[PDB]
Parts: sequence; C-alpha cells; structure tokens
Amino acid sequence: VAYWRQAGLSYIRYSQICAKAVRDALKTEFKANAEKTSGSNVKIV
Amino acid sequence: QMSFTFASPTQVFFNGANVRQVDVPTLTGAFGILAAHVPTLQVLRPGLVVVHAEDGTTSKYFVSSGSIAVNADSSVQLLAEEAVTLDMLDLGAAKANLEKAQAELVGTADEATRAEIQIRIEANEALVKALE
Amino acid sequence: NLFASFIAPTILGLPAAVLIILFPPLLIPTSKYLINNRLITTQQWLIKLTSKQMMTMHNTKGRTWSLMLVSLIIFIATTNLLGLLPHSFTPTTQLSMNLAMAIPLWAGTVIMGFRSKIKNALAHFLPQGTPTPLIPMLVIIETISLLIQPMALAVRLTANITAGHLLMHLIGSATLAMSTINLPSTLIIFTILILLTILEIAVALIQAYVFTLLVSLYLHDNT
Amino acid sequence: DIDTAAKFIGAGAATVGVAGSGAGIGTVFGSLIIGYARNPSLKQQLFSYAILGFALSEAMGLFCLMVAFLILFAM
Amino acid sequence: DIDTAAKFIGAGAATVGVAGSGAGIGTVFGSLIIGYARNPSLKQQLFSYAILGFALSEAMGLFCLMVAFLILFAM
Amino acid sequence: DIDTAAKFIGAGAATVGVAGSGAGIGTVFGSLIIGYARNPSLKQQLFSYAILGFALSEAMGLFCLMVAFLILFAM
Amino acid sequence: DIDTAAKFIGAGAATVGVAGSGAGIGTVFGSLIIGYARNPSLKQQLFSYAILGFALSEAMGLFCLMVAFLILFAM
Amino acid sequence: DIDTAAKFIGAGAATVGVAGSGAGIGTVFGSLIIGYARNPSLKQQLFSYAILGFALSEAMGLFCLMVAFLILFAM
Amino acid sequence: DIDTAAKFIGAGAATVGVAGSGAGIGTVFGSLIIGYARNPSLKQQLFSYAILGFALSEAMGLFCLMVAFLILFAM
Amino acid sequence: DIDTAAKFIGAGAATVGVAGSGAGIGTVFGSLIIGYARNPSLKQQLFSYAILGFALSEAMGLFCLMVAFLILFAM
Amino acid sequence: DIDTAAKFIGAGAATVGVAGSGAGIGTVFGSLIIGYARNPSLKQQLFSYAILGFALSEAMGLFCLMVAFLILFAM
Amino acid sequence: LQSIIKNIWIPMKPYYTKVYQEIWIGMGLMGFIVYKIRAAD
Amino acid sequence: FRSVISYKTEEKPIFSLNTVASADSMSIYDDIDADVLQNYQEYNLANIIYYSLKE
Repeated sequence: VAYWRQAGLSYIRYSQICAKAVRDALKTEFKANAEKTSGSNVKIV
Repeated sequence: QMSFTFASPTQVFFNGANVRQVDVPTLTGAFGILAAHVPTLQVLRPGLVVVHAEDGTTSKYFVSSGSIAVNADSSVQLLAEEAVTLDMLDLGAAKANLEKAQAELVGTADEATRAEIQIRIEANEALVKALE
Repeated sequence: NLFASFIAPTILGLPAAVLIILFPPLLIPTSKYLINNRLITTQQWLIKLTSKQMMTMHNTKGRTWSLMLVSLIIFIATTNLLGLLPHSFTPTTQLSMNLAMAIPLWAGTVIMGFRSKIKNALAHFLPQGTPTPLIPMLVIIETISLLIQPMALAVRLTANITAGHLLMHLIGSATLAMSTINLPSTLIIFTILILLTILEIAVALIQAYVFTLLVSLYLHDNT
Repeated sequence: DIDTAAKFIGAGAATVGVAGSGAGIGTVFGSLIIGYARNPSLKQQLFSYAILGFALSEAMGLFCLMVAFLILFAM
Repeated sequence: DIDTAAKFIGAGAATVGVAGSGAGIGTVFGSLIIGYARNPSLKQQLFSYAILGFALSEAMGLFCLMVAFLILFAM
Repeated sequence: DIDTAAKFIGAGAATVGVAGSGAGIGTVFGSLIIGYARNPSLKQQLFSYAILGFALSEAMGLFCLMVAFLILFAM
Repeated sequence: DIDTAAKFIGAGAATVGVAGSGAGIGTVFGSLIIGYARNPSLKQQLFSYAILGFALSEAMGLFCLMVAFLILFAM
Repeated sequence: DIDTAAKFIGAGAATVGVAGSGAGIGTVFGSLIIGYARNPSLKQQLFSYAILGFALSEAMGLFCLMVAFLILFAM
Repeated sequence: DIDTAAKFIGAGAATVGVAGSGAGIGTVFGSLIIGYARNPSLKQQLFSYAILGFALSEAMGLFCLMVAFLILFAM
Repeated sequence: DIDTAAKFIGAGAATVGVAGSGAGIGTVFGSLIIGYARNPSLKQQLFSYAILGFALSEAMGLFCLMVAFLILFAM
Repeated sequence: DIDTAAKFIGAGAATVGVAGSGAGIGTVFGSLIIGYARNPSLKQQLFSYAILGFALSEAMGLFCLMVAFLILFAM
Repeated sequence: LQSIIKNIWIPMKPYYTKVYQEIWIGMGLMGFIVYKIRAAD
Repeated sequence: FRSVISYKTEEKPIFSLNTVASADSMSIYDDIDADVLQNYQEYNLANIIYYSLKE
C-alpha cells in the first residue's frame, strides 16, 4: 500500500502525473508532438 | 521460449518477440524476467526498461507507468502508458522540474495535493537517475 | 613476547609514541591554490565524498561538527592504514588512546542532548508505541545501553585492530616455521597471509568509517 | 582455590549468552534493509522500530554480561 | 568446596539459554519491520502481535535466568 | 561430593537447550507478522498455525527443562 | 565417583542438541504460515510438507535425547 | 578412571553438533514450503532439491554422531 | 592420564563446530529451492552458486574436524 | 595451578560468544543483497544501514573477545 | 599436567566459535542466490557484496581459530 | 605569542568556545575516569 | 471494426477486484496481494476503455 493510496489517489492518477512529468522532461524537438498524441479532450456531463 | 510484447498506447516496440531477458521497474521493486519465469502481474513506476535480445544486445527505454504480466506460457506483456527511448529526454528539464516540485513540496500543506507533489518528485528523481 | 607490537614504543628512552601519533596528519598537505597536485586533488575529493556521506543526514545544528567528524575518520583511517606497515606501532591498538577518542565525543554528544532537548532527550528513553506493562523495564535497558555506548566505541576499535594485527603476526610466524619444511604449504600459508592482509586493509577503512558513523549517529540522535 | 577457579569458567560460560544478541541484532538491521527497500517512504518510522528491536535484543545480551560480571567480581 | 564451585558453572551454563531469546526477539521485531513495510495500515494490529511474540519469546529466556538464580542462590 | 557437584553442571548444561525454543518461537511469531501482512483476511487461520508451531517448538524446549530437573532433583 | 559424576555432565551437554530442533521446528511452522498466506488453496499439500519437515527436524533432536539417555542410564 | 570419565563429557559435547542439522533441516523443508507455495508446478523439481539439501545438511550432523561414538566406544 | 583424558573432551568439543555447517548447508540448498522456483530458467547458473556456497560453508565445517583429529591423534 | 588452568577454559568458553556475530553479520550482508536486488536505486542508503548493523552486531562480538582477554591476561 | 590438559579443552572449546561462520557464510551465499534470481542483471554488483559479507563473516570465524591456536601452542 | 594565537587560536576559537564546549566537559569526565583508573592501579 | 464495409457490435467484460482476487486460477500468479490487483484492475479499466474508443 503506497503512500498516495493512503492519501486517496488511484493508479489512474498516479499514472497521469508520472506520464505527465515524463512528457515535460522531453526535449522540445519531441515535446510538442508528444503532448498532442496524449492530450485529453473528453468532458464529463 | 519467451514471447515478449512491449507496447504503448500508440507504439509497438515488440510483439511476440523472442528475447532472453527483460528488466522492469515494478512498484514492488525491480526484477528481471527470463523464460519460464514464475507467472506474475505487477504495475510499474517510473524507471528504465532494458531488453536483452538473444544476440546479446541491449535496448533501453524509459516507461512512466503501466503494467507487466508474466504468464504460464512464458509470454510477457509489458504495456507502458508513455514509453520513450532514452535519447529523447534531457537532463536539464529533469533536474529543473525536480527542484520546482521539491520547492512546492515544502510549500504545500494539504495531504492529497502533497502526495501528487511527491509522485511528481519521484517521477523526476527516476528521470535524472535513469538519464545519467 | 607476543604482544611486543603493542607496548608503548620508546626510542633512546624517549616516548617515540608521541611522534607516531603526530605523524598521520603529515600525509594531508593543503594548498591555498585552486588547482593543485594529484595528492591533494584526490584527498580533496575524498574529504568531500566523506563529508557528503556523513553530514547529509544532519540538521543545521549537527553539521556544525562536520570538521570534527571528517577529521576523525581521516585520522583513524590513516592511523589504521599506517599501522599495517611492518614493525609499526598502531596507536589505535591501544585502549588508552581509543578511550580518549570515544569518551569525549560520546560525552560531548549526550551533554548537548541534555542541555537543550531535555524533554525529548528523556522521551527518547521510551519508544513511541510502547505498551503500558512494558514501560518500566524498557527504561533501565536503555540507560545501561547508553552507558556502554562509549565503551563499545573504543573496544570495537582496539579489539578489532589488535586482533587483526595479532592474526597477521601469527600466520606470518607459521610461514616462517614452515619455510624449512614443505614448500607448497609455505606458498599456501603465504597466500592466506596475502588474502588476510587485504582483509586487514578493508577492516582498517571500515573500522574508521564505523567509529565515525557511530559518533555521527549519536550526534544525530541529540541534534 | 576451587572457588576462584570456578568463577572463571562460570563467568566465561555466561558470556556465551551474548551470542544471542549478536544474531538478533543482525536480524533487526537485516530486516530494516529489506523493509526499507520495499517502502522507502517509511524510512523514519521503520528505523524507529529497528532501535526498539535493537534495544530489546541487546537487553537480553547485557543480562548475560550482568551475570558474567556478577560472578567474576561481585562473588 | 566442590558444591560452591559447581554452583558457579551450573549457574553460568544455564544463562546461555538466554541466547535463544536474544535471537528470537530479533526475529519478531525483524518481521514486524518487514510486515509493516508491506501493509502499513495494519500497524496497530501488527504491533499487537509483536508484543505477544516478544513476551512469549522472552518468557523462555527468563525461565533460564530462573534456573540460573535458582542454582546460584536458592541452592 | 563429586555427584552433588556434577548435578549442577549437568542441570545447567541441559538448560541451554531452551535457547532453541527462544529462537524457534521468534521465527513462528515473526512469520505470522509477515504472513498476516500479506493476507490479513486469513488472520484466524494463520494464528491457528502459529499456536500449533509455538506449541511444537516449545515442546522441544520443555524436554530440556525436563532433563534439567530430572538431573537436579530426581537424581 | 568420577564416572557417575561425569555421566551427569555428559548427559546434560548432549541435551543441548535439542536446541537445534526447537529452532528448526519454528522455521518449518513459520514457513507454513507464510507459504499458506500466499497460496491458501494448497493448504492440504503444504501441511503435508510441514509434517515431513517437522519429523525430519525433530529426528535430529531425538538423536540427542538418545545419547543423553544412552549415557545417563545405559552406561 | 579419569579417561573413562572424560569419554562421557567428550562424547556428550560432540553430540551438540547435531543441533546444527536440527536447524539446517528446518530451513530446507521450510523453504520448500515457501518455494512450493509460489510455483507449485515445480513440486517435483523442488522436492529433488530439498532431499539434496536434507542429505548434505544431515551429513554434517552425522559427522558429529561419528565422533560422539568414535570417542565413547572406539576409544 | 589427565592428558589422554582431556584429549577426548577437547576433540569432542571441537566437533560441535560442525553444527555450523549443518545449518549453513541447509540455508544454501534452501535458498536454491526458493531462488529456482522464481527464475527456473537460471537453474544451471543458480546451482553453480549453490555448490560454491556449499563448498565454502563445509570448508569451515572441516576446519573443525581438522582440529578434532589434530587433537585426538596428532597430539 | 588450578587458577592458571581454569583461565584457559574460561577464556576459551567466552570466545564462543563470537559465533553470534559470525551469524549476525551474515544476515546483515545477506539482507543487503536481497534488499538491493529489489530497489537498486537505494544502494547508497541501504549500505549505510548495513554498516550500522554490521557495527552493532560485531559490537556484541567484541564484548566477548573483551572478556576472553580480560580473563586470559588481565586476571 | 593440569595446564597441558586444560589447553586441550580450552583450544577445543574456542573452535566452536567457527560454527558461527559456517552458518553466516551459508546465509550470504544463500541470499546471493535469492537476490540474483530476482535481478540477474546486477550479478556483478551482487557478487561484490557477497565477497564483502563472506570476508567479514569468516573474519569473526578466524578470530576463534586465532584463540584456538593462541592457547594450544602460544601458551 | 605571535603567529601562534594568530594561526592556532583564531581559526579554532569558533570551535574551542561554542562548538566544542560539550567536548571539554566530556574531556574532564575522561580525565576523572583515567585518574580514578590509574589511582586504583 | 472488421472491414471498410463490415463492423460488429462486440462486448468485453470488466472484472472487479474481488473477482480477480478470489479466482482459483489466479493462485499461480505471484507477489500478488489485494493492492497490486487494485492498481492492475484500475489500469485495465482504462486499457479497455481506450481499446474500445479506438475500435
């Protein structure tokens, strides 16, 4: 039981933050195309 | 004997390939997988992933999160959410963002938000450590 | 007879031990220069490495001792290492000296933990989740443990460096008595002596890092 | 004298009881390495448990050095 | 006397039985570190099991200090 | 007497066999902590196995206190 | 007599060999708890292995109580 | 006689070396339980390793019962 | 003679040092079972490490049987 | 003399207490291997814990060599 | 002579301290098997830790063979 | 009294007056311990 | 999606934690507790939603 689980997170969230920070550390040659292919546009109703 | 499968939401690095060994950064500590390995299933944390082809050559990637599943028929399925080769990353942005998150951690006060800071902290620390 | 290498050496009636203890510092030259020779280059690097490995865990109050601890590990490691030289007198094999290194530093630490911190200091005498029926027995435990910390410090150094030197000396004597007998066995015992010397080199450095790390951990416990 | 002689064997034997703490302390600081490698975020809470285990372990070890010196000198 | 002398060896020997609790206590508070690193939410229930194990372990250890003092003084 | 004297050393030595149960009991209630941290839903079935192991372990420990008292008093 | 006296020390010493089974039995029924917490569906097959280990362990323990009584009475 | 007497202490002491196999056998058949609970499909290959470990362990245990009887009877 | 008698106790005592290899060998071939159940494809490389551990362990065990026979016959 | 003789047995017995550190040190540097194989990124922090455990373990081991030499020479 | 006789028992007893390294070495090269089965890519770094543990373990073992020969010949 | 308290007392005064205060208190506790040791000897 | 002309309405299951944990055939899996099955189930809830969205 990791710490963020005690905090109340979920592996969907842990994975978003992690996949995000790995996208920022990308060099700018790849940072744009990799933020496009992995962005979110859905909206809850 | 091992049929590997390393993929990402948009890229298939391997598919049924016959490799000899695979190193993965599981949330319960790393471990390397060979043929006939005991069946297991785990979820990953930020870290390297090294693949040893039968010819003794080693490919290195970097996965951010995902899931691993070694199976009874020696078939591995490694599905990473964001898989990048090592050379697509830079050390400066890694160290820079590590400081900003460390700065926000000492500044934060709420439990949940602090965990998200820490999650991004360990995200970067594994970045700088894996890079160089 | 056997413990001749541990008797306080005297030259021409003068206490030559005062020279041997003053010597190890003579192997650490210093320079106002910004880029300097190979010896001070590596040494300046190690002292940085050690200080980073020891002082990192400390708060702002603890890191004030960073001169003493790095100077303590550099002196013990150099004395132990020099001691492995033939016919040398290793002043860390002496219980006197090692007591005079462990008694002050352990005492200096617990005192600064008792001047301030006195309510946390007395509270460290009881772990947090300790149950009620087990409270009274667990306080007489630690006060005896705390009292043998300096004794453990000096003895762990003198008894480990003495036993190491005596052992090398015994096996060495065996090779001598074996010189006039079967030659391959002499080679085997000599090979044992070689591997033992390597262990004594690893123990010399570890015992220095151990003595210092334990003084450090005492310091962190009271800062 | 047979009493002064037996005090050496009795004090020597009771010291063997320290071998129990030499092994018990190795297990505590061995499990701290394993336990910390799995959940390194609990480092401060794990170490708190190691010292408690180290103290209680060495406690039984000094009870032997107690009798070892209770026989050698106090008798 | 041969009786006063043998009491020192007998009381010294029975103290070696404390070495069993020095090792048994190290295993309990070693497994508590490992067991708590895996499921830290059970901290209060795990510790309850450590004290029970610590008590039962040291119980066999004091039975030796029992005989060690039953021979040295009570005989 | 040499017999009354040797009874103290013999009863003292046989008590060292209790050190085996001091360590064996620590392993049982150490593995119960590890085993329960994994599958806490089996708490009642695991504990059932600990008591069985605790009993069988201490059984060998009391066989030593048996001989320790069989020599000291029954002979 | 020096023979009747030495029989007490010799039979007392050989009993310390039971301490090995006190610890070996604790490991078996300790690993049964850990092994059963992981795969509780093998409960019947695991227990079969515990008894085999318990028997073979205590076997070496009774070989000591063998000599302990072979010396005390059969000689 | 001092020789017939010392043979009892010497044969009694060498039997304590069996305590090493009482513990070593418990570890083998303890790790077999853990190792089989993880990969029960290797049951036949694991057991093959347990017997090899059991034999080599008890081998050192009988070398002690060797000397224990080499002293008691063969001398 | 007191020398011929003490040689039996001294050779008997030094044999207890074999108990260390009885336990050390059980751990090696116990960890081989656990280590092979996890990565059975390394069977040949693991076994290579077991024999190395078995040899180095039993090495310390025969150093005791060395002294046990160095005292019993060579002196 | 019976005193000069008993000093050899007493100093010899107290040395057996070093066997506890031979085993405790093996557990520390054994758990360092296991703990480092799981989280190799903590190598520097794990090793820091091994040395602390190695020192505290061998500490109890030298307390025995203390008494072993306190009896052999200082008395 | 009582001195030449006691030297055999004292040197025989101090050899039992080697049993600690027989067990400590088995744990190191046992954990190397387990630790290498989990992360075989660290084989060279793990083995580096095994030799360090093997050396430090056997170090305490030779300190006993030190006293064993310090008493038998050097005294 | 020149270049001595200039090279020895100035650089260590930050240490000999506030850092090592508890060390000297311990060093006396040591001298008292070795004195009581060499007295009963 | 089967071809430019042919598609078929398929359907895939979604298992809760208690289904995967209490399965008899999940005993052969290793280092599994009710925490690694929670993270794995959650990530396979986003893996089957994404797979659907691409089909």
